Amino acid sequence: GPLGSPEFSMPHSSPQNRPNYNVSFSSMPGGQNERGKAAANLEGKQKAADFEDLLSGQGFNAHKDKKGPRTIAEMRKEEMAKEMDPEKLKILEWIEGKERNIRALLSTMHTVLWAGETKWKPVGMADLVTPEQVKKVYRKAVLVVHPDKATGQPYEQYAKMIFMELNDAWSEFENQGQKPLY
Repeated sequence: GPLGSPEFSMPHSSPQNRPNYNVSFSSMPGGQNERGKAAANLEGKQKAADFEDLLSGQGFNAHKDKKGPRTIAEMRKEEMAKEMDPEKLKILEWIEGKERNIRALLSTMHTVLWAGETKWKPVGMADLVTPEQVKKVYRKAVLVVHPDKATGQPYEQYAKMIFMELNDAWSEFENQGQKPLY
């Protein structure tokens, strides 16, 4: 100091304002702008703290979500609890069986469809030894759950469950399927 030239001259005081995060790179300010014609905004999201106390010991057993993995599946975790109908429960057992073997998921999906679909022709486990057999049927398997046939229909929740799963392992089938699978 007596001759040098320290950077921070002040001893320990420099109230900062409110530095922003960054420029408008890729983030909206708050909700979409063009909401509707009625630009008369006024209401506001209040404290919806009236929907979280339900996780207060879902059971007298012992389980608490805390430090753990972080997959995008932790979100859909609600869709599964959106309707634990005793018919959908069968699906939860089907996916946990092998959500990494698309060849079987589309060849075993018939054991978990809704009562009514009679056009599905079960795939003989022997008729999936090549990708042309899978990719060719993966197209029809998707037709079985095309939204139009699952619009507001009693099994409308089933489509979203099997529609995404079929497309979930398919992403892995490209990496896991393009390899000796037999």
